[PDB]
Amino acid sequence: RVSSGRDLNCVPEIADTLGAVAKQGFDFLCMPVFHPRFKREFIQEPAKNRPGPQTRSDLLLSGRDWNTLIVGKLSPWIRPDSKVEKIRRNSEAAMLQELNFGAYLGLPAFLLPLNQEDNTNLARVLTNHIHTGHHSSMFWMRVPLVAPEDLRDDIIENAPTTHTEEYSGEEKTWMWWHNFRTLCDYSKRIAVALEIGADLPSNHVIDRWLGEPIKAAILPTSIFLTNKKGFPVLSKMHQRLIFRLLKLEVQFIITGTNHHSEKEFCSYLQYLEYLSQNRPPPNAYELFAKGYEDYLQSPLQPLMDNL
Amino acid sequence: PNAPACMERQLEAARYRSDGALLLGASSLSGRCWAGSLWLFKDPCAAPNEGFCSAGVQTEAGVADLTWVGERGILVASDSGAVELWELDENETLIVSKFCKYEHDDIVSTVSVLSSGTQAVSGSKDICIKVWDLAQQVVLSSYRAHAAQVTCVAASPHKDSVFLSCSEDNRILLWDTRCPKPASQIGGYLPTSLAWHPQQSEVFVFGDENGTVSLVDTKSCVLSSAVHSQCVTGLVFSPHSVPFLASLSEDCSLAVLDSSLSELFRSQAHRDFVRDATWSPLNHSLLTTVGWDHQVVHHVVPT
Amino acid sequence: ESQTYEVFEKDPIKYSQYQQAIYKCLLDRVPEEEKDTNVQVLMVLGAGRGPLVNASLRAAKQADRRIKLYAVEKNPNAVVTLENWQFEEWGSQVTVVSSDMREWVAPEKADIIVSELLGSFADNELSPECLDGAQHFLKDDGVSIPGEYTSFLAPISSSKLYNEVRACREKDRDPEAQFEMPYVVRLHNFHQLSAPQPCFTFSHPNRDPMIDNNRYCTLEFPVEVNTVLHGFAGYFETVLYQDITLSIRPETHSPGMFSWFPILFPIKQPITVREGQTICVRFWRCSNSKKVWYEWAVTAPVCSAIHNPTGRSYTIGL
Amino acid sequence: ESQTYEVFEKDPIKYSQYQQAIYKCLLDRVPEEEKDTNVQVLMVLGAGRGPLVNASLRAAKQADRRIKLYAVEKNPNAVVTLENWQFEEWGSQVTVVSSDMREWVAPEKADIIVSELLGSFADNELSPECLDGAQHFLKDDGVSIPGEYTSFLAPISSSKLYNEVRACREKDRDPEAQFEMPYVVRLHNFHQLSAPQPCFTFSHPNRDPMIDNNRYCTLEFPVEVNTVLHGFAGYFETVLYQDITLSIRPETHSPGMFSWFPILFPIKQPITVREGQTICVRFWRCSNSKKVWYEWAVTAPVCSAIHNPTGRSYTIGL
Ligand SMILES: O=C(NCc1ccc(F)cc1)[C@@H]1c2ccccc2C(=O)N1Cc1cc2ncccc2[nH]1
Ligand SMILES: O=C(NCc1ccc(F)cc1)[C@@H]1c2ccccc2C(=O)N1Cc1cc2ncccc2[nH]1
Ligand SMILES: CSC[C@H]1O[C@@H](n2cnc3c(N)ncnc32)[C@H](O)[C@@H]1O
Ligand SMILES: CSC[C@H]1O[C@@H](n2cnc3c(N)ncnc32)[C@H](O)[C@@H]1O
Repeated sequence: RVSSGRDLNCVPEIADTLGAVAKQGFDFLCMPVFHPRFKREFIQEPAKNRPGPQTRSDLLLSGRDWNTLIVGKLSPWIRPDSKVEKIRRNSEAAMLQELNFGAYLGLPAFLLPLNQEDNTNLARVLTNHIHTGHHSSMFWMRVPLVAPEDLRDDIIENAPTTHTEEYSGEEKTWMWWHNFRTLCDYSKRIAVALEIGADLPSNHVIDRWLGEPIKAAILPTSIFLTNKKGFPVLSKMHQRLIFRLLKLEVQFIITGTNHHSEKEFCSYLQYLEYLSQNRPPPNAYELFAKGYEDYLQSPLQPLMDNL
Repeated sequence: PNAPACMERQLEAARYRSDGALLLGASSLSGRCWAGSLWLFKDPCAAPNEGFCSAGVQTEAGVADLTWVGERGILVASDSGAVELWELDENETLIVSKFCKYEHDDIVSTVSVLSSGTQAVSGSKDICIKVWDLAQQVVLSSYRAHAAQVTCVAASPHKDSVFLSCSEDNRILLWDTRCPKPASQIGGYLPTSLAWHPQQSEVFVFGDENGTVSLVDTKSCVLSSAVHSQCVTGLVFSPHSVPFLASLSEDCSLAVLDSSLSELFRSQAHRDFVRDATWSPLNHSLLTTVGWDHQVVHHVVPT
Repeated sequence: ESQTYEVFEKDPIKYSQYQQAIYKCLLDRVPEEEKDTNVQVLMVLGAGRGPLVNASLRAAKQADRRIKLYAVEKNPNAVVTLENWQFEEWGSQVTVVSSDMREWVAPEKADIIVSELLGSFADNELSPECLDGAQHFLKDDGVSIPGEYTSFLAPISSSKLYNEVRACREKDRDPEAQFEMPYVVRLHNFHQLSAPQPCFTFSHPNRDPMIDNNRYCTLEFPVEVNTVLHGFAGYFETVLYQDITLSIRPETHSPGMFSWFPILFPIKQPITVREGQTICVRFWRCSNSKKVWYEWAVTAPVCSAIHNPTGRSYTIGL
Repeated sequence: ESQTYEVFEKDPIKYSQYQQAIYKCLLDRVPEEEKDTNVQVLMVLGAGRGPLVNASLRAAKQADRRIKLYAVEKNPNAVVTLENWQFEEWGSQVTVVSSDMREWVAPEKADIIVSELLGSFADNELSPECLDGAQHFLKDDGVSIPGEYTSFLAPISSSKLYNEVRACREKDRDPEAQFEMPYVVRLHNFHQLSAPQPCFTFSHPNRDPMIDNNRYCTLEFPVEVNTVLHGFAGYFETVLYQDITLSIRPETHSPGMFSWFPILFPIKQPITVREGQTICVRFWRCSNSKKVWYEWAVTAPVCSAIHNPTGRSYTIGL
């Protein structure tokens, strides 16, 4: 009933990894195109002239598998907005390389992070890629509900967490998104992969994301509680959020290791399915309207026109 | 030699133990299979030939970082999110997996063993730092103190509760698990490597992304020098009474510095990234480096 | 993209012809007494995901001759495939080069260069320019496969295809740009008004001083019916080696091969043609330091406008 | 055209500065005891109709030093002027070269290279690329005039100029292309919202390995008034030799000089700015093998779209 994917940052064998992911009921797999730790030089010798293949072969999967089942990920070392000019220039070249390889493979989507305020050069490189060649590949911007700095543990002695209600400051991750997509001039290829945290923010911070192009909702395994049976579940706060997200018809991505070790990994997905079945069924309106969501039509003119 | 047929191109780590047996970790960061392996060399000069090894084993995933657990044990920082523990057998020919706990939600990038030897601390790209017990094989504590990927963690040589950590959030945290709030932030460019001073409990050095090597006292005023042109990958002190600091980088060079961070030695031997350095315990003037060019170079340091 | 190379590789007739062409050239260049003394230096110029390299290996094995392969490829995404293959299968016999053939400084001259840079109109992928710039690292007695290729044109009448081109009008460009650019199309609902005639020919290696790839060709097509000319179907033939050829010209079409579809050069306005009248078309191949393009004009029975002047509507990037 | 060179030559302040710059460099490079032993090799790179050559002759005469001139010029129409002048006036001391400086194989290395390849935004005529490609035939201790140049930006509010750009909409292109390209304009009805700040700098000869002319600059402009930002005025300064400079930056403007007008980088949509707020602009200099262009974006107090991505609306031809 629900469309689900699996996020991994470790794939030792691409064929084997998919099989495991598919057996657990997932529809697609978010994974790297180059090894996350395989940092590459493009200017300075001798490392720029590094021999051998730069990544895996496209032949390891079928064209159809790449097209439907794989979602690309930008490498974590790639930081286009670095203060160091060398790292900037390298990350630029690397970002293009990875994006170009994504297009080559014909991936349906590709994940890029929004994990800081300034993503201007990131936007500039992505916009350049979008306006080069032809592709229908989507770009999912990984953006958290709550910034990492704002959900860190209060365990630094000489750096306490902000215990002040900052209305605008708690909405900061939306402003990261807003600026990025404004720079990119509202490209229809750029959408949101909204990362859900352990502690949900205030209601206004969530309402912020109403009317935004949310295509994915990333759920870490860490946010799952455990019931009496000893299987993963979510809070009533998160339940209401998933129920809201199911109306938007987003694709749920599971990320992180199995903290519920005693159980299978399908259990997480089975819970989302459980929620999917257990929702208020569509009324006469929602049943009939199903299909016309945000579909623009010209106002009828029965006087001027003959219906 | 009762081991894998071929080791991986990118050599990630190299460590000497008491007697002088060279430990090697390696990852395949390219090609069909992205796995890792562990190797032992009772003959350091034979490296990195697989036909002349004491021990060798193939791991499930890549090896991001390792270090010696005394004599027998080897603790691994895996890409899988697991921190793996392997133990040499009594003959020291095989390497059997002691434990492998998937607790991190992302690549485990750095690991370090604390003073006691029954405990270790790991840092991961999931922005977490975890304290382990190697006996009970469980996580004692879990700390989300940083706001970005944890780059390096380094245990205090002589204090069990104390360790350093650095991250891409531009923070160097000095820890002490005895405190309610254990972390303490020391006051431009992101820190990439940490190294405690072997003879001074309050002194440590850190390398940054811009290539600068810095000298920091805990109490206080800092000294620094522009050693490399690119990011500093690691810092290792010599076993001398008056230690020499070996610095490695992504500029494909090695530099040995004095106490005042003045350049003594220079080596442009590697053609790829220099990943680790380990001083020979037998001969204190010998230093072994490993890199992604698949070289295991042995340097004669003028001392 | 990957799946563009995939569909090229799915044409076994083409590569069997390349295999046979190389097989024959190896036997001609190396005698029986020099079987194991002489190692021929082959260079695949534009290796892609390596269908030719494989064919070059098969060719050498069926001939029983020694070869040293270079696999030059500019597309870095394809070079990933080559290097993975090279590590796993080929080995050190194949040296994968990640470079432009016009730039690459060769450490050795070639006995044979092999290429697959031909489109539907032969030279529409700038095969002349690329092989001219790779010519320097061919031995003075060296061979090119293909050694020659020719493009053909034929006048067609298709009110369907004319109406199809018309519909390719886009915002923010010339209202008639769509008529001044060729299209790859499986021609179905159309009428070929006259028999195809050769347009442009290229020989490799080129030995004419001041190698000029610019051209101007006048063709006269006898029409024996009344009709409405809407454009010109384009085809091509290529000589790989000697008698080993590939062709999409309908009358000499290679049987089974489905790699190249016909090309279509439209005209802005349809032209009436009476029975007995001759359609006279003029084709230019033009270039500067940055681009190559075609211009064309009908001069009989009535004049058309010159299509695509200065490559305003269509250029091929160098 | 002829009358474009004519109006450049009608600026005596500029060439007197070039004359003085060369005069000083000759005295520094040649001592008094080596007056008639040492003949300095000068090379005017982009000679036009020869205003610099004349200035180089005047400079050598007032310095009383020997020079050997080359006059490199790619424009063949201008080379006609040079050669007529050279035959009638200059003689064999000046060797007129009809070539691109990036291509020309020099038969001798230069002690000084002199150039006039600067526009309103300094590097908007690709002076970096040209002088980089001419760098090889400079002596290891050789000088370039100019030796350095810097571009400056300043935020402006002009509802007139915004409305003027708006009106440059043309058929058959992007409806907002006019906002994604700079304009040379004598700014009159406008308000400079903040003081100019340096954007891009270039040094010749360039001694940084992997000479990269791509750039990315972030500028923060403190605004002390309420206003409506409509674009960014561009200026430039250049160091010819030592203390001899040319400048169109309002605060350091060379008096009398009227060769270069200011440049204007518009924005699609006007941006409100309150007193106390900072205007933050981002400027990129981008390139490939064929083109160079600028991209730009406002990031504070609100974000604009990135203007001219991939040089879609505006490129500078290499
Ligand atoms: O004509 C073409 N192929 C015909 C075809 C057959 C079956 C099918 F299902 C789809 C298309 C291709 C092509 C496809 C699509 C869009 C454009 C083209 C085109 O210029 N081609 C010619 C071509 C093939 C080729 N191979 C190697 C090197 C250079 C090459 N140039
Ligand atoms: O700014 C400009 N001149 C200002 C001006 C002054 C008086 C007048 F009656 C008309 C124009 C010219 C110019 C004119 C017309 C259209 C465009 C431009 C332009 O890019 N310029 C800058 C410029 C001058 C120059 N000289 C040499 C080499 C490179 C140069 N680049
Ligand atoms: C098999 S389709 C033609 C192939 O030749 C490659 N190619 C085209 N021109 C060049 C060139 N100048 N140098 C190297 N490879 C080229 C293309 O990238 C493609 O893989
Ligand atoms: C005086 S305006 C600049 C002059 O330099 C010339 N020029 C610009 N670029 C080059 C080049 N690469 N080689 C030679 N002349 C050039 C132009 O044709 C013009 O006459």
